[PDB]
Amino acid sequence: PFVEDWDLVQTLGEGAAGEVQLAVNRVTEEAVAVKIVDENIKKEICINKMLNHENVVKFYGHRREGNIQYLFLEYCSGGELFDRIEPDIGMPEPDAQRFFHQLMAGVVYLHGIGITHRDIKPENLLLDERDNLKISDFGLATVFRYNNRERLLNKMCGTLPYVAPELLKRREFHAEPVDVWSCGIVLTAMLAGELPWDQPSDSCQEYSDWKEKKTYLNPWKKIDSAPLALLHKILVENPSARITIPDIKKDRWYNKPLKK
Ligand SMILES: COc1cc2c(cc1Cn1ccnc1)Cc1c-2n[nH]c1-c1ccc(C#N)cc1
Repeated sequence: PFVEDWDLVQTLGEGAAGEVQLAVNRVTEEAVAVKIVDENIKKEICINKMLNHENVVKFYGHRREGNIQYLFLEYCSGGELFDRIEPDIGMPEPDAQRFFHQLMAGVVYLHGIGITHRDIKPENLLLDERDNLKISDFGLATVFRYNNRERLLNKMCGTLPYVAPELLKRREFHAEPVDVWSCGIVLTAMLAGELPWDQPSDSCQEYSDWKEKKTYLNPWKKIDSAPLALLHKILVENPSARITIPDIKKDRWYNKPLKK
């Protein structure tokens, strides 16, 4: 008895849909995160039911109590990756490499089952009790591969400082290079504690400086040559020339043994 009863003990986050609360089981004391949402929710639930990976936030189930949708998801006691990034500093390079390895494992998993996240950012990257990175929030996610047939995307979504330039310049684009680009912006943020530009467009001076290879400027001047050589391959404007994840796994810094 009472094993199905949950107590809402604290607010974890706030969003456009509603709120995220820490729920504790009355009998077992198990902790879960409950997403309270007042077509978009139906797709999020269907995508979440497909997921089963150690670097993806677990989905336990859903319950509709009237007009309110309750999504039962993994509680990650380490919090957001965002709070591990010290403004204008970043974090120790070995910590950033380990989180980047875990982020790649998660993204490889999603792309392998034909899912694109479309909003990778440190706010959506959570940490469990052992600081294992978990990809979260599949509210903007979509199926880009079905019956081994790829479909090109055209919808404008994500967060401007993390979006790939093809999203702003092209009518249609491949899904996988978009997620790779956002992972490169996350890596920049982890190693420099700042985002390189407001958006990836010619009108943006910081973006033009990068295309002109002015790496003597911030945030690039704070980043060591080995991770910076990887960022030069990820943050490539043409998505067809941008490095793919199998080639990121062969990168020199990606395979560099690091210890604080
Ligand atoms: C342990 O600290 C946290 C833990 C967690 C979050 C924020 C904090 C940070 N925090 C602590 C108190 N208020 C905010 C958000 C979250 C946490 N665990 N799980 C989730 C979460 C899970 C799924 C989704 C979705 N979609 C959104 C959030």
